[PDB]
Amino acid sequence: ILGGVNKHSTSIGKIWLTVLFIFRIMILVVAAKEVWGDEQADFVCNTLQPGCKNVCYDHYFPISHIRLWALQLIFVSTPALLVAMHVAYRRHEEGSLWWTYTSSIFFRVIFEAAFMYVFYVMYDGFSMQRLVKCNAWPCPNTVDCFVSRPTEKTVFTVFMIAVSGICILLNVTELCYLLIRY
Amino acid sequence: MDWGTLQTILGGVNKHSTSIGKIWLTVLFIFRIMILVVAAKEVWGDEQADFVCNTLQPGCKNVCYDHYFPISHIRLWALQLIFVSTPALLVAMHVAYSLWWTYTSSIFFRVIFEAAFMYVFYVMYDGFSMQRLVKCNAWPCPNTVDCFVSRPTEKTVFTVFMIAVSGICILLNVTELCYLLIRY
Repeated sequence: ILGGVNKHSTSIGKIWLTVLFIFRIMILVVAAKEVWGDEQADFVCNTLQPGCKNVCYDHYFPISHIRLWALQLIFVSTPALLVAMHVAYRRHEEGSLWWTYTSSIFFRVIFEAAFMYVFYVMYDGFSMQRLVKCNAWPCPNTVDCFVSRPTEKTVFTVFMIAVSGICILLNVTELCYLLIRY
Repeated sequence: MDWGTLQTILGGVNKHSTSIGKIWLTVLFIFRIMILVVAAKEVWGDEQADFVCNTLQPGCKNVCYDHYFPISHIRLWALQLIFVSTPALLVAMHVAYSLWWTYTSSIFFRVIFEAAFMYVFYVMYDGFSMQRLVKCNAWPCPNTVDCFVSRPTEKTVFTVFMIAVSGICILLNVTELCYLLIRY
């Protein structure tokens, strides 16, 4: 599958963009996915009120980090895989394939940028906190809850953000490398 | 979870397809499978393990969970994917065994199954949003008991994501039915 999608790309596009992509999948799969294994099993709150743990966890983690990265990988992997099927049919029966290529890299720079924005606005930066204060119903006045493995989750969050930020620059520079060609 | 030769099956069905059916229907179908497999199937991992009810009555948790979740979301989507994938696979084997009627009827079922399953989601779960609190009063529970769902917000995100994709697959199938209809 990788060999099929590796073709039809420029020097940076054929090599650097596709090694960074497979780089993120390995980090997500073999290492990170079991850091978040017990995100709720080890959430601890200092209270006796039933149901306070369920609402406090759900209020502070509306969607887990590893499932934002899983969604992001799918969205940026689809425009490239869709090009391979689309052009083959059009050839099975310059400007034509030029449009279907400059547009594909235009979607990837959007999906990467959009997902990075969601991380910042939803989680208030890129560092996770040891202690969260929660006051949603049915919890009494204010409750202290403690996160599981805050330090190890920061390391992978920073690592994933930096790699995605590089992929934006690689996509941008290939556009300019192609734009000045006219 | 793992594929042995699953690329070959989708590769074989990739050929022998029309303009829209070859790409967009096949892309959106492999889209839903990935969401169901790699991401969603562990949001629902502890649906009953983290159900919490505010009572001391033995058995109240079992009957209150079963009353509000007669069938889980991830197993409604699993059944839906099987039903809409069978007319396509059946045609491939039946042809490899008048092709107009086999193809046209195949997509007509696909519309019916997707519309039917979306209807079940709405009526049985009362919209596409999941609540933090459920009030239950079935026997043996006393007068009325508060119970709390696990991860209501994340289950709402994937519900909206799956419904939206299914709605697009309906429009793609409908417009294909028009092109074949015009061809007469």
